[PDB]
Amino acid sequence: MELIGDYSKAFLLQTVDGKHQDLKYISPETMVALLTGKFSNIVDKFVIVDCRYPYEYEGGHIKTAVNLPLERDAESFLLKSPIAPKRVILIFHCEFSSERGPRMCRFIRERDRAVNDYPSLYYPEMYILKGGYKEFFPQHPNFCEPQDYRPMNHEAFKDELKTFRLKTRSW
Ligand SMILES: [Cl-]
Repeated sequence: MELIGDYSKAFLLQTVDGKHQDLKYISPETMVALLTGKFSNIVDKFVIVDCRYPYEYEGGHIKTAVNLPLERDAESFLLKSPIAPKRVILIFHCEFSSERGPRMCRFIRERDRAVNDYPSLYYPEMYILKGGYKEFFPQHPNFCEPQDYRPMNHEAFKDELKTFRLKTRSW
C-alpha cells in the first residue's frame, strides 16, 4: 500500500473497499477504534468532517464531528490555522455513499497542495467513512448525539434542503 500524501509513512488504519477507488475508506468499527483511543499513542488529533447539510447534522451526528458542508467553511476551519500535532487524521463522511464526502476530501487535498511546497501537507492522511452516518448510527448509537437519524430526503425538510443548496459554490 502507498504512503500517505506527504510520503512520510504508511496509512495507519485498516481500509475497506468503497465507491471511489482513488480514496481510502474506513469501517464504523475503525471509527470507534479512533474514538475510543486505540490509536492514542500515535494519533494526536483527528477530525470527523460531517459534509451533510445542517438540518441532517442537527438531527443526529457522530460525537465530536464538525459540520462543514460548504467548501469555504471547510477551508477556513481546516486551513486558515492548521491543526498541528504523532499523526493528524481527517475522516470525511456524508449520509451514505454519495458524493459530498468524496468531493470535500478531494477539495481539501487540492487546497492543501496549493498552500505547501511539494510534497508537504497539513493533512496527509485522509479517509472516508464507508456507509456514512446511515451505517454508523445503527451500529454505534451511543457514539452519536442526538441519538437519532435525519435523512437528507426527510419529508419535513424539503425547503431546508433547497435553502441550503443555494449557499453552495456550484451545483
Ligand atoms: Cl460549497
